[PDB]
Amino acid sequence: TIEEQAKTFLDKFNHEAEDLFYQSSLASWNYNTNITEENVQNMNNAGDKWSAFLKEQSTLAQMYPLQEIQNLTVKLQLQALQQNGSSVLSEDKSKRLNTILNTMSTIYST
Amino acid sequence: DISNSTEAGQKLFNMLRLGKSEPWTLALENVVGAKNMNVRPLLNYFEPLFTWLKDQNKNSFVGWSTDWS
Amino acid sequence: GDMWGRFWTNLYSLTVPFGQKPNIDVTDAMVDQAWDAQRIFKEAEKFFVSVGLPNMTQGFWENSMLTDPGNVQKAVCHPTAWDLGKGDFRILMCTKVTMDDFLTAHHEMGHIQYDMAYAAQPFLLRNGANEGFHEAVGEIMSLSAATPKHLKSIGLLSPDFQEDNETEINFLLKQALTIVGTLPFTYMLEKWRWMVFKGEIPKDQW
Ligand SMILES: *[C@@H]1O[C@H](CO)[C@@H](O[C@@H]2O[C@H](CO)[C@@H](O)[C@H](O)[C@H]2NC(C)=O)[C@H](O)[C@H]1NC(C)=O
Ligand SMILES: *[C@@H]1O[C@H](CO)[C@@H](O[C@@H]2O[C@H](CO)[C@@H](O)[C@H](O)[C@H]2NC(C)=O)[C@H](O)[C@H]1NC(C)=O
Ligand SMILES: *[C@@H]1O[C@H](CO)[C@@H](O[C@@H]2O[C@H](CO)[C@@H](O)[C@H](O)[C@H]2NC(C)=O)[C@H](O)[C@H]1NC(C)=O
Ligand SMILES: *[C@@H]1O[C@H](CO)[C@@H](O[C@@H]2O[C@H](CO)[C@@H](O)[C@H](O)[C@H]2NC(C)=O)[C@H](O)[C@H]1NC(C)=O
Ligand SMILES: *[C@@H]1O[C@H](CO)[C@@H](O[C@@H]2O[C@H](CO)[C@@H](O)[C@H](O)[C@H]2NC(C)=O)[C@H](O)[C@H]1NC(C)=O
Ligand SMILES: *[C@@H]1O[C@H](CO)[C@@H](O)[C@H](O)[C@H]1NC(C)=O
Ligand SMILES: [Zn+2]
Repeated sequence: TIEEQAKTFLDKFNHEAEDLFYQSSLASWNYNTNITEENVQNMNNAGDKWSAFLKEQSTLAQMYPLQEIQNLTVKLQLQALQQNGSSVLSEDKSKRLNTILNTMSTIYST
Repeated sequence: DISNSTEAGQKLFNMLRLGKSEPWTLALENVVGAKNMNVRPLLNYFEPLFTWLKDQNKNSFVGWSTDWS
Repeated sequence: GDMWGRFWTNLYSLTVPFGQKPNIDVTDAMVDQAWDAQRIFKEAEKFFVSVGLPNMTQGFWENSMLTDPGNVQKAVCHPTAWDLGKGDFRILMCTKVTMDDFLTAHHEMGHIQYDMAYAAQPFLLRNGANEGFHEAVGEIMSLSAATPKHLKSIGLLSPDFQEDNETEINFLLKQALTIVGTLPFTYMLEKWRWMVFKGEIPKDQW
């Protein structure tokens, strides 16, 4: 029933994904339309609150192995979470990387 | 200009409402009939300019030498 | 033209084929008919509905930024579309009654008409079929609204107006400076990066 599992899991994921995504996008809408420092922090709050949900759900989804699913429309969503991203790095390295990326952008900007 | 032409809306509305639920090659085919990026239609667009240019560059050297500096 | 050579657009003034025949602009026939930043986004919607795609939604007309506030209330005026989810969409752009904004209106309603179509898919299946599909629909929307056969119909471009085969070259060359002129640059720049990332270029020959 591995497939059924992978399914029920997605069903549960969808709702929360949607609602947190709303609350995260509305924030940036209000920020960009109404530039006000009283908005920046609210936007960041909703934003990283959503972003954390993704890490949680992804690591929660490494269980279901790919090569059993044939209902390709769920094999397609699962592939989109299981991406380990840059978290696969160590920690010293992974925070050296972000420092490099932030330095290269500031130089160009200023 | 595709306006006022409903049968040009179908050929488009069938590719849109797939999002990412299908391979992009199957989506392409639902509009164009092929499965790969093609450079022929980009050359039909600039045809009346290609003719005019081939006529304007009679007395010039089409190309370049990679040593002058 | 510019700092890197991505687009050759700014070389237009030096290479216009027929400098005398002026381009087609309607920035002026628009003000004479009192065209505000709502007549525009109604013309766009009418264009799309004429093709067969559906109307806009109420929440689109209510909570949009179809014109800059300009008072103490500030914003960031880079035009864009928003798909906040749950079934509301909205455009944010500070539109000046012009022509280049009469095109960006169609460009952005293009994205919005894309999003409204696949909003019946599971949350992770909401995107273009790949990365290059999304902005390639906005383009063909704006590409087909700048044609005199259409301006001459929506009301601008007074009817007895013949286009001559020299304005057409004036137009196609202005395009080729932006479309074709940037293809070798894009290809060369990605070739270089693809080769650098696989060690096929030692670190002393970059
Ligand atoms: C832009 O944002 C400010 C706050 O960042 C909004 O100010 C609020 O206005 C409402 C009434 O409209 C008050 O009840 C709140 O107390 C205000 N908040 C603060 C922090 O002063 C302002 O209304 C926003 N502008 C728009 C057009 O929505
Ligand atoms: C893959 O699984 C999904 C279930 O998540 C199937 O989609 C369901 O299909 C039935 C029958 O058409 C509908 O009644 C359901 O409403 C669908 N699910 C949802 C969430 O709408 C899908 O059909 C399966 N794949 C295949 C090829 O059958
Ligand atoms: C994603 O990263 C994990 C490492 O955190 C990879 O390794 C698996 O980790 C899980 C724990 O979450 C273990 O139960 C598995 O045994 C690990 N794999 C193996 C082969 O032992 C995981 O493989 C990575 N997945 C993808 C798709 O990149
Ligand atoms: C699309 O078709 C409609 C109707 O076939 C056109 O509307 C007509 O336009 C002409 C000239 O602008 C007018 O004389 C008619 O009175 C219009 N009829 C209606 C019912 O509005 C429209 O112009 C067409 N659009 C394009 C771009 O060709
Ligand atoms: C636009 O079309 C006209 C006629 O269709 C072209 O004018 C003629 O072009 C031929 C081709 O060499 C000449 O032999 C004739 O002398 C031209 N006629 C006149 C009255 O000058 C014209 O060349 C075309 N323009 C462009 C840019 O293609
Ligand atoms: C689009 O909206 C207009 C409102 O002006 C309405 O009259 C028209 O019927 C709508 N189009 C369709 C296809 O329902
Ligand atoms: Zn766009």
